[PDB]
Amino acid sequence: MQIFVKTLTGKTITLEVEPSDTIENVKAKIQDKEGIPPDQQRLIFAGKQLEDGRTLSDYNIQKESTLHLVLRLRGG
Amino acid sequence: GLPRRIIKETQRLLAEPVPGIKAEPDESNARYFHVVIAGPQDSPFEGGTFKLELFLPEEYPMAAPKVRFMTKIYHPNVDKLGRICLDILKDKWSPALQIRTVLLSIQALLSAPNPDDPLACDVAEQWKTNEAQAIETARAWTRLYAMN
Repeated sequence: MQIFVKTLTGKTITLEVEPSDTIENVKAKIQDKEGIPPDQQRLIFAGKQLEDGRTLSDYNIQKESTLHLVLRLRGG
Repeated sequence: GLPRRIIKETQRLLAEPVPGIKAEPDESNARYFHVVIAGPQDSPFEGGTFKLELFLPEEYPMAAPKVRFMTKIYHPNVDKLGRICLDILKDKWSPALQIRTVLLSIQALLSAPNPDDPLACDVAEQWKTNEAQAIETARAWTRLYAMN
């Protein structure tokens, strides 16, 4: 499948993945292509925090969906 | 002298919005912006139309934008009169950051509270005493104050 990211400071990037991939894997892919370490990232889907060892499936994420991102330290 | 970076923040959120979030500028002031967070799916606050108001200071975008939570809400990180206790509104601000990420990180605050660093400590001790109770109480306060 492919899905997207569109929140940072004037950039889009894209994500090519399967429906049972974990969010800890998705984070690794964002560190692989925007450099941000996996503990700093928090990803959000429709006013919702994406928990690290859950999946696309567990949030019901699908083809062409758009995530956004906030950065911290504690938490996942 | 009116700074451009101010109206930009509006012209962007009009061109390109954040799902769960509706907002409005003011004809009277480009430094003051009006916002409703549609409450989160499968939350104690699900159904709430939480209003808030936002200010862009003379330092912006070298330092933070301030925000007041104008609908009543019962939660670990909000002071007795609507002051939103979130660090991002203070700490390590930069020009990379937008009125876009501020509204997304408060959408996050509704969707995911922190009871490990609270400021409403009576609510944190409710959430440690029984989560489901804190859930009922947050729902009872949503239905009484937030549904308009």
